[PDB]
Amino acid sequence: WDKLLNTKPMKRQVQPNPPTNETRALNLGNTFRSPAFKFLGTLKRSKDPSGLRLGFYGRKADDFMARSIAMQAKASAAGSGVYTTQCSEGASKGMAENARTASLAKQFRQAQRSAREMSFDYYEGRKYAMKAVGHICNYEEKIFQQYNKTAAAYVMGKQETLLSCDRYAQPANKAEEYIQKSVQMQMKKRSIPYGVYTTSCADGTVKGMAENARVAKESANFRARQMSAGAKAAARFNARRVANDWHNNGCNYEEKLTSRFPAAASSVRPTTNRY
Amino acid sequence: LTGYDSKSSPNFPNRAATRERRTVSFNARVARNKSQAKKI
Amino acid sequence: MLDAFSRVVVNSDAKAAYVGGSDLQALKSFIADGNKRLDAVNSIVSNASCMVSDAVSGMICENPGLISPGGNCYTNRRMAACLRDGEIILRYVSYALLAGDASVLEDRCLNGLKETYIALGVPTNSSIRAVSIMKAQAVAFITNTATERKMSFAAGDCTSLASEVASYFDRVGAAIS
Amino acid sequence: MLDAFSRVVVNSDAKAAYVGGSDLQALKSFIADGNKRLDAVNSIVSNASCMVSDAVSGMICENPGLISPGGNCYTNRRMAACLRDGEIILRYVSYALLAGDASVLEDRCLNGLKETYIALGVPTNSSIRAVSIMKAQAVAFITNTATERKMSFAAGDCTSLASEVASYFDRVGAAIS
Amino acid sequence: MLDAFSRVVVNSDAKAAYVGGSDLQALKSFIADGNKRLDAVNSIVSNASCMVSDAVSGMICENPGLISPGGNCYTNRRMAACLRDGEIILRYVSYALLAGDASVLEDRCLNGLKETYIALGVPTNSSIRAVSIMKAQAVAFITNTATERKMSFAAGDCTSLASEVASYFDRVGAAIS
Amino acid sequence: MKSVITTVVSAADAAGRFPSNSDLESIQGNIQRSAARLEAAEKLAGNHEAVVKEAGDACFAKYAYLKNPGEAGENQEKINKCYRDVDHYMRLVNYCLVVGGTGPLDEWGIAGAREVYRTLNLPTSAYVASIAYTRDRLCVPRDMSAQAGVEFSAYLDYLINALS
Amino acid sequence: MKSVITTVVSAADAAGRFPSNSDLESIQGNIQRSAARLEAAEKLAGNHEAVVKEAGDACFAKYAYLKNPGEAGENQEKINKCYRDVDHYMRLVNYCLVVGGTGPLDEWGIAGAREVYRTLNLPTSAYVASIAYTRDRLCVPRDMSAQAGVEFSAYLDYLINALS
Amino acid sequence: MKSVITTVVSAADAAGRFPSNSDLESIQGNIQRSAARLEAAEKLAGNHEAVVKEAGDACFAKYAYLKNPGEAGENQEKINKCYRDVDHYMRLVNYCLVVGGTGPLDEWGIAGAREVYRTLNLPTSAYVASIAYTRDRLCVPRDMSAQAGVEFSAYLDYLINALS
Ligand SMILES: *C(=C)C1=C(C)[C@@H](Cc2[nH]c(/C=C3N=C(/C=C4\NC(=O)[C@H](C)[C@H]4CC)C(C)=C\3CCC(=O)O)c(CCC(=O)O)c2C)NC1=O
Ligand SMILES: *CCC1=C(C)C(=O)N[C@H]1Cc1[nH]c(/C=C2\N=C(C[C@H]3NC(=O)C(CC)=C3C)C(C)=C2CCC(=O)O)c(CCC(=O)O)c1C
Ligand SMILES: *[C@@H](C)[C@H]1/C(=C/C2=NC(=C\c3[nH]c(C[C@H]4NC(=O)C(C=C)=C4C)c(C)c3CCC(=O)O)/C(CCC(=O)O)=C2C)NC(=O)[C@@H]1C
Ligand SMILES: *[C@@H](C)[C@H]1/C(=C/C2=NC(=C\c3[nH]c(C[C@H]4NC(=O)C(C=C)=C4C)c(C)c3CCC(=O)O)/C(CCC(=O)O)=C2C)NC(=O)[C@@H]1C
Ligand SMILES: *[C@@H](C)[C@H]1/C(=C/C2=NC(=C\c3[nH]c(C[C@H]4NC(=O)C(C=C)=C4C)c(C)c3CCC(=O)O)/C(CCC(=O)O)=C2C)NC(=O)[C@@H]1C
Ligand SMILES: *[C@H](C)C1=C(C)C(=O)N[C@H]1Cc1[nH]c(/C=C2\N=C(C[C@H]3NC(=O)C(CC)=C3C)C(C)=C2CCC(=O)O)c(CCC(=O)O)c1C
Ligand SMILES: *[C@H](C)[C@H]1/C(=C/C2=NC(=C\c3[nH]c(C[C@H]4NC(=O)C(C=C)=C4C)c(C)c3CCC(=O)O)/C(CCC(=O)O)=C2C)NC(=O)[C@@H]1C
Ligand SMILES: *[C@H](C)[C@H]1/C(=C/C2=NC(=C\c3[nH]c(C[C@H]4NC(=O)C(C=C)=C4C)c(C)c3CCC(=O)O)/C(CCC(=O)O)=C2C)NC(=O)[C@@H]1C
Ligand SMILES: *[C@H](C)[C@H]1/C(=C/C2=NC(=C\c3[nH]c(C[C@H]4NC(=O)C(C=C)=C4C)c(C)c3CCC(=O)O)/C(CCC(=O)O)=C2C)NC(=O)[C@@H]1C
Ligand SMILES: *[C@H](C)[C@H]1/C(=C/C2=NC(=C\c3[nH]c(C[C@H]4NC(=O)C(C=C)=C4C)c(C)c3CCC(=O)O)/C(CCC(=O)O)=C2C)NC(=O)[C@@H]1C
Ligand SMILES: *[C@H](C)[C@H]1/C(=C/C2=NC(=C\c3[nH]c(C[C@H]4NC(=O)C(C=C)=C4C)c(C)c3CCC(=O)O)/C(CCC(=O)O)=C2C)NC(=O)[C@@H]1C
Ligand SMILES: *[C@H](C)[C@H]1/C(=C\C2=NC(=C/c3[nH]c(C[C@H]4NC(=O)C(C=C)=C4C)c(C)c3CCC(=O)O)/C(CCC(=O)O)=C2C)NC(=O)[C@@H]1C
Ligand SMILES: *[C@H](C)[C@H]1/C(=C\C2=NC(=C/c3[nH]c(C[C@H]4NC(=O)C(C=C)=C4C)c(C)c3CCC(=O)O)/C(CCC(=O)O)=C2C)NC(=O)[C@@H]1C
Ligand SMILES: *[C@H](C)[C@H]1/C(=C\C2=NC(=C/c3[nH]c(C[C@H]4NC(=O)C(C=C)=C4C)c(C)c3CCC(=O)O)/C(CCC(=O)O)=C2C)NC(=O)[C@@H]1C
Repeated sequence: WDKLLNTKPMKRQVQPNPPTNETRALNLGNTFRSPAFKFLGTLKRSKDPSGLRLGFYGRKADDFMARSIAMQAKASAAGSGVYTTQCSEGASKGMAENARTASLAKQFRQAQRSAREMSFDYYEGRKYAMKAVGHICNYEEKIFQQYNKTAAAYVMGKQETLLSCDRYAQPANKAEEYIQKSVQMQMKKRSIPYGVYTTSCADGTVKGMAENARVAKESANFRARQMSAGAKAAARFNARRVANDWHNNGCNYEEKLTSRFPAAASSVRPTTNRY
Repeated sequence: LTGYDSKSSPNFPNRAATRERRTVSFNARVARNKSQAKKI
Repeated sequence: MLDAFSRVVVNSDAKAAYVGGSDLQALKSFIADGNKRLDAVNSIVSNASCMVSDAVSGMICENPGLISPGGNCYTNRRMAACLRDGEIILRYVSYALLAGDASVLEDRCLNGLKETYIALGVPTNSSIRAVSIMKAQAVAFITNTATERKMSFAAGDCTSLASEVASYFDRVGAAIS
Repeated sequence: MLDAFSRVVVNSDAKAAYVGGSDLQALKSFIADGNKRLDAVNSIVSNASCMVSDAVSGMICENPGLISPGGNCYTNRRMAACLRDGEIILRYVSYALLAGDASVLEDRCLNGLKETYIALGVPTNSSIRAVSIMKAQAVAFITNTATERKMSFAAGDCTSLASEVASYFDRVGAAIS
Repeated sequence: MLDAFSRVVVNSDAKAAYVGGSDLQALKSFIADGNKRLDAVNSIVSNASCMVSDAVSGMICENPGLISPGGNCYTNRRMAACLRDGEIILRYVSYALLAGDASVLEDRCLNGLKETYIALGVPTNSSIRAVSIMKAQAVAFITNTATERKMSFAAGDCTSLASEVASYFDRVGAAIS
Repeated sequence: MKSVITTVVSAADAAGRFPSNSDLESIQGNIQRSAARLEAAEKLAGNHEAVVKEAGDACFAKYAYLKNPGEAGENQEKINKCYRDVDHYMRLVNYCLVVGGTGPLDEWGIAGAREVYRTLNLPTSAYVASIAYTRDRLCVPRDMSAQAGVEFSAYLDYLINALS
Repeated sequence: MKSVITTVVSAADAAGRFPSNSDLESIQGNIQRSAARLEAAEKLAGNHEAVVKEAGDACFAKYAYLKNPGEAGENQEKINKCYRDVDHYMRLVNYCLVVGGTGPLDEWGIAGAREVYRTLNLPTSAYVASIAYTRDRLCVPRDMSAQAGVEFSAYLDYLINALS
Repeated sequence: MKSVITTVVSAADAAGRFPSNSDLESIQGNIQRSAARLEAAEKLAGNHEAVVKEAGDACFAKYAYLKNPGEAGENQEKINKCYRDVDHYMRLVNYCLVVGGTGPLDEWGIAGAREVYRTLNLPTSAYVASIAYTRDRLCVPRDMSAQAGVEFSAYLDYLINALS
């Protein structure tokens, strides 16, 4: 009721059973984006590029070294000066101009990817480029995490000049090819996640390249078991060199599945390229 | 807020309609407050 | 006046032609933002009693020659003038953002006030300075990047309407030079 | 990728310097706080599935604009993809709190992280709100000022590590704003 | 990817609206012309070699600019890319006229199409010329007013689908321009 | 999306191929039973406020443990969000009677449902059993037509099947 | 498996590289705190029949709805299997105090736990909360040494974290 | 870089995984033998001008052919660059006693050493044997502690091993 000039702020009272009154407070609720100033000649609004957008100069830089990464890795395939038989890009009949239109469709369909799969493939390829190189550098990933075509041409380029790809390691018995077939079914299930078939296993546009894509692989399926006896023997040791170390870490069951079945662990294709 | 509202005070330039009017009250109705807006 | 729809009429009237298939990607473009165009026009007229009070007080506390004795905001008549005299400019851009064009902003207020502020005394230093304090605060409300009050809206980009709106604000802001 | 035993050398290689005992007392303080950093980072990953679930519930508690249909974050795949991105940043700051150095924070997510989100249409004001909750619960777990959860420790000052996690989420938060 | 039976959801799902009979008469008129849609689109795939015959031929009828060597489209592999490109638009508009909705076009070919044509040196005025010949023969083929080719039909009104195909091809022509 | 349009115009693109008469045949089955499919849609549009309330405490009768603090139903603020949660399942099943397949279910409300709920300590066993209450809750010659319930009931036990 | 042997002898093989002194350093931290790690193992070996029974009806106090027919605990034959189920979790956490990391947990008892339980209509919310009962159920200078509980308690809240 | 931080925080990111107690264990071995590792660093910081000169003409005693024109040591300007070359090897080995592993060696001074030297007609056999002079040039209870030489000597024969 009546005030005094005394100082009792401190002090309490003790009669604080105080579970009888509960109190709170707030404050918050204020995001901020950095916006530009001065009307004469300017006003900028945020835009969706759905891409790398790390410079026009950086974008035209990015396809040049990954062309040089592929031409580095075309020069390990042709280390000795052979266009080696694991790379096949056709059929019996010529049709690599028809498989140009297969690959330029893949040059086009990967360009007309939507904004989820354009952006998901930027970040999964960055950690896969960490998986692609064995060593840990100050250099290699310091290209491969800013630039993504370089990361994409490394997970394609370095892995194709080993022999842990699809259709190149030959299974021994009926037992190996069947679980080789079954792990491909989940790679169908990855690229076909639901009732819609994806745009990216489309492998063709015209009637001529429809059945050309079927007879292209059947000549390349033969050229696995055709080419050698020691490079395909080196494939079954190479098939554990992609699966054990950067695909199934921690699972011993999935580790001895590679060392008991290398050709089944060779079309497991966990590089999610939507194929 | 200042009053109930904030409306245009009538001592501004272009405070009229000025559409199909006479000659003596066109240039009186256009150029309302040019008595000091140019003379200075 | 002309809105954002009446902009594409008169120059296509000037080409003696029809509203063809060329401007269909602009008269579908203003159809899409009209949820968030109408959401942005509400954001300035909500806070406008705090906005013009902040605009005069920030102008006065850094330029104390407006509280000079015998000055432009010295008396209570001349202080209550400028609380209205910079608020009508805030009111006129609130119609101009809703129309999607600043065609109303010239023929209603910008025809005259460059040679009218000096015609009764109001100088060129602080009236340009009174707009820019409203300008960096008008971009904060539409982007929800204020410091003290966070408006609960949906998720989306607002730089496209910020490079719009600034135009109206600043156009009147200059004008006075 | 790089840590506090390597941040001390990389400037000295720009001047080709032999490292001596003029800078190792910073690292002698770092090797002093070996178990003290280790008694911090176990308490982060003890309850960080609760920390992801506390953050994006409380971010929805302040803003129901996401859960509204037509919003950014409202359906079930979308929340699972939201709970994906809500974990992955907590996974990354624990690496830098293990490192004593946020180089591993920068290159692995923050290169272009900010505007992949508006390449997806993800609201960046909601991102800094959710990681501010993840800022606030993280210091309560590397101290013993949680609500119920009091882990076993030995007593002493841990505010130097609490300032080190304070220099971490805002480096993300400035790299997403 | 998307049809007219799922164009009518993403408005109602965005406002969380359960679809009732206020809008199911639009699909009742769309399941009215069910066989009528099939009777239209059986007549375009019947002579679908003949429409890619008449289009590029009528394109080189009007323009002898491309056939000059040193021009864009004079040679047969480049004309093979042409007669790839000419049927693929014809292959895709059959899907949209099947679906009753243009979204199956709108991501699979219109995504990034015109700037690849100026990345290759394709003149786009010849493209809107050639799709206009494709538009002009398709409306004769869904009807019974060709020169020689007359299929058996049940007669009646077919002009609502004729407005649909005429609103389909120019949307492709709005993409390449 | 997921319909017969997502089958045949996508497989002809996946073959790089024309819309041949395999693709033209598959949509004819839409036409003869869209009248069978689309008097079921206005039932749960007419009962969009009727059967959300009868399914919540039918679930909360057989799941009555939730009302303690520290669980998924500790206050009415959870239950105010809980009738939102069954209705958001109920919105999508209405839309799958329109698109034919389970189009709005899988890409919006099904995929990654098994990464969310018990992480938010929400019981998934109550989620299927609230739906399995409504699965048998039908009467085919009395509520709707006999040609309408077999699209409805096959989507509701699918919701238990898709959570499996 | 999962240990520091699974890190450095596998990464040197993943680099195609010698066991250099980065790999030789990583196992030294085993040696100085295996004595810290391996008086915790004989506690839950000494209490391998003691704390299985005290965790089941501490879970079944806060999950007492199970005893109806048609659910996960409809008879004692379920409860005879249920003390097997917590002990089979409890076997593996004992082994992770021996191998260092969570070696026997992930490849045997963690991966694909979210494909099993509510498909068998077993509640996952009771599974983490039976474990979260035992997570705080410790007393570090009294039951074991102070250097023994921080390996134990960090594995038990991991079991809630790995189900997330 | 190359340390135990480059093992376990990178492998947990390569697994997409938490810093579990496999990762928290691996750095404990830094702590108990950093005192073993970091009185070796100020030895070759204290002898950073002492043992560069004693290794050059110990190498040039057993490689004395270089002083003719047309070779790698044709003038003193080569030898003024040659004491720079052994010291630039000697800088990095000092830094690997600090980071634990061979961090500054491989990404800066080891990788692609076999693309440089005999292309610049520099003999690689003198490069390992100048280092192998300094490899056995130690005395473990007299120069440093007994816990300090086994990090030093294992890095110097590694320099012959990494050139192999
Ligand atoms: C919605 C209306 C709403 C919430 C949901 C809830 C979320 C929330 N929590 C905090 C602050 C903290 N949250 C913490 C998390 C936990 N505490 C625990 O003991 C368990 C392990 C865990 C929950 C799963 C912690 C430690 C804090 C710090 C303070 C505290 O001890 O409580 C906030 C505020 C964040 C901030 O401070 O900015 C929010 C929104 N609260 C709600 O209001
Ligand atoms: C794995 C081996 C390899 C190397 C090296 C390489 O550069 N490409 C592969 C295989 C390969 N394919 C060819 C030959 C041709 N390829 C085409 C189609 C090209 N046109 C295109 O539009 C594209 C997509 C970018 C391609 C590849 C054509 C027309 C030929 C001509 C050969 C012929 O039958 O006349 C070659 C051989 C030539 C070459 O150096 O590329 C190789 C090695
Ligand atoms: C990081 C510096 C590691 C390291 C890695 C190694 N990389 C090796 C070969 C190699 N490196 C690259 C990336 C780089 N080289 C290029 O030519 C280009 C771009 C044009 C880049 C970005 C590639 C592509 C290759 C393979 C082909 C090649 O040799 O150029 C390498 C040799 C063995 C191997 O091939 O793996 C190593 C050891 N080296 C280090 O020490 C740090 C730790
Ligand atoms: C081992 C217990 C791991 C682990 C395994 C999981 N893998 C999952 C899916 C998956 N795993 C692989 C690799 C492996 N599985 C195989 O069947 C074969 C070859 C015969 C191998 C090498 C693949 C290729 C796939 C995708 C489809 C498939 O199952 O085959 C999985 C399910 C969740 C997921 O999709 O990742 C688990 C749980 N996960 C672990 O936590 C431990 C370490
Ligand atoms: C305008 C575009 C056409 C035209 C369209 C009409 N079609 C009519 C009836 C009709 N068409 C079919 C065949 C259709 N059903 C199929 O299952 C398949 C392929 C597997 C196809 C091509 C049938 C079976 C019917 C009769 C069923 C019905 O729609 O009622 C029709 C008249 C409807 C009627 O007679 O009641 C029209 C106008 N007809 C034309 O003359 C132009 C060229
Ligand atoms: C996308 C990942 C695919 C799945 C799943 C699949 O099964 N095939 C991929 C694309 C695809 N292709 C068809 C139809 C054809 N595909 C052809 C190429 C394939 N044929 C082959 O012999 C081989 C190598 C083994 C391949 C890849 C051809 C030829 C056809 C048929 C053209 C024709 O004669 O009609 C389909 C649709 C399958 C169906 O019958 O519905 C899909 C999805
Ligand atoms: C501040 C962030 C913390 C806190 C830190 C302290 N920890 C102290 C002692 C300590 N902690 C551990 C265990 C640690 N080492 C490991 O190898 C592992 C797991 C693999 C862990 C968790 C040990 C062994 C020690 C004793 C050795 C030592 O650090 O001296 C401590 C006391 C320091 C001292 O007594 O000298 C502090 C302050 N403690 C807190 O209260 C907050 C929450
Ligand atoms: C010829 C009468 C046309 C014309 C055609 C051209 N298209 C050219 C390249 C091209 N176009 C596309 C888009 C379209 N074709 C497809 O194959 C697909 C699907 C994958 C689509 C959407 C693509 C993808 C490409 C590149 C691969 C290809 O050739 O198919 C092109 C350039 C060839 C040249 O170098 O001469 C031409 C001429 N352009 C015209 O002016 C008329 C209208
Ligand atoms: C009440 C009868 C239920 C129950 C409901 C709760 N759900 C909660 C959150 C939640 N629910 C879903 C699934 C549902 N919501 C959707 O928005 C959509 C799709 C459009 C679906 C299928 C999601 C995805 C979420 C998280 C985001 C959100 O809040 O919407 C919830 C709140 C949990 C909490 O905040 O702690 C409740 C109470 N819970 C039950 O146990 C009974 C069975
Ligand atoms: C009782 C306190 C629990 C409860 C337990 C049940 N678990 C049942 C089956 C089951 N449990 C597991 C996980 C567990 N068992 C193992 O063998 C291992 C690893 C070695 C672990 C982690 C599995 C894998 C299975 C299926 C195979 C099996 O039966 O062992 C179960 C029987 C269910 C039934 O037959 O219907 C019960 C009752 N259930 C509860 O709700 C409380 C929380
Ligand atoms: C003298 C005892 C040696 C010898 C030394 C020479 N090295 C020459 C060039 C050279 N050396 C290296 C390796 C070294 N230098 C570095 O900067 C670093 C890393 C920081 C290392 C490990 C490099 C990379 C180069 C080329 C670039 C450069 O000049 O630094 C050199 C000059 C050769 C010339 O210019 O013709 C000499 C004389 N040579 C010998 O044969 C004895 C054994
Ligand atoms: C068929 C189930 C049995 C018979 C009679 C019953 N009729 C009942 C009707 C009823 N159903 C509902 C919910 C209903 N509304 C919906 O929108 C949907 C799903 C899309 C459902 C299931 C309501 C609110 C009623 C009461 C009002 C009415 O009659 O419409 C019913 C359930 C119990 C009840 O509430 O009456 C039974 C039983 N007759 C038979 O021969 C069948 C055994
Ligand atoms: C520390 C928790 C508080 C204090 C005293 C208590 N001691 C208790 C002991 C107790 N604990 C168990 C289960 C125990 N055995 C195990 O193997 C494991 C896990 C590996 C555990 C947790 C049992 C059966 C007892 C009773 C017999 C005994 O004392 O050993 C306890 C729990 C309640 C009880 O049963 O007695 C408390 C409380 N003292 C303090 O200062 C701490 C607050
Ligand atoms: C141990 C090698 C034998 C014994 C005696 C010796 N002591 C010698 C000492 C010596 N060492 C150096 C170089 C030294 N300084 C460094 O920084 C490093 C490497 C990091 C080294 C090896 C120098 C300049 C000396 C002389 C001055 C001193 O004593 O410190 C040595 C080498 C010959 C010499 O110069 O004296 C021998 C031999 N005693 C034993 O029992 C061991 C057999």
